[PDB]
Amino acid sequence: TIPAFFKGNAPYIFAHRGGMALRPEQTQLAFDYAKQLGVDGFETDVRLTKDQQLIVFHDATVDRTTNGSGKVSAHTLAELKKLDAAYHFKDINGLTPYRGHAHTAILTFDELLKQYPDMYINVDLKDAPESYEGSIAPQIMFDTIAENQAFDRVLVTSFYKEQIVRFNKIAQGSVAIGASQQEVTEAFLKYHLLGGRYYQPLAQTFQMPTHFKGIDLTSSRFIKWLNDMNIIPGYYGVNSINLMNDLYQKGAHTIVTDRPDLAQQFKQTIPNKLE
Ligand SMILES: O=P([O-])(O)O
Repeated sequence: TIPAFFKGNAPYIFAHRGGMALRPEQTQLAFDYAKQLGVDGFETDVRLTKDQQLIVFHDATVDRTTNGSGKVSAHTLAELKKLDAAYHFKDINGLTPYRGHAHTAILTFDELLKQYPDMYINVDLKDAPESYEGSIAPQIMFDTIAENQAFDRVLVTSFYKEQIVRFNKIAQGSVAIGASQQEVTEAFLKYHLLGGRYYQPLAQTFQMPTHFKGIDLTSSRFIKWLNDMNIIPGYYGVNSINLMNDLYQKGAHTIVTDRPDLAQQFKQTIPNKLE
């Protein structure tokens, strides 16, 4: 029943929002470029529309990344799809080279699964649990995963523990889920109480920053401790090849990078038999 999400012996490299540093975030121009650059999958976010259809989108409003205005929850999928999701992407020249071009449109989570059936999906449920969109999003998320037979290649996480709570009750543990911050805090507590005898019963991915308020979280003993706790350690914001090799040798299993170009370089270093 447990999903075999992690296969092989090489850590998965994810492009942050499809590789937002090089191409407009959440657009096909980004997913195509990152996939060409040799990434293992896409880190992404989902928002629910008025049609109750999940779209690949980060902000609650389309103002930052499109030519439109307003919340995604107030727009239809048809209205959202007339917008240019590359309208505000600027290169270092100051130009917007992808404004008005093809493949600059918003995508639904359904079309993302059908179009890239070989990529791993690390998806974030963004809508708050208190909201109306957040109540029905976990179910719609599972239905989309279920309709595309992608139980073993999608990782559903959230900043809110309750969204992971509500997705996991529907998914029956048939889809890998991210670890909440409260669950890790109470994992450390049951460790000190029960000694090293404790481990988490179900493996969950805990994605971390490489640094937080001056505190380095790349300690080899911390990564080893998490693995001994049966907590799968991962890191986002990894934008150098030496840090990628460092986390790979310490035991991290997921890497989210804004720079998908380094993924191809990382893969050349590792052997093909590990995959
Ligand atoms: O997609 P992120 O920016 O919420 O990690």
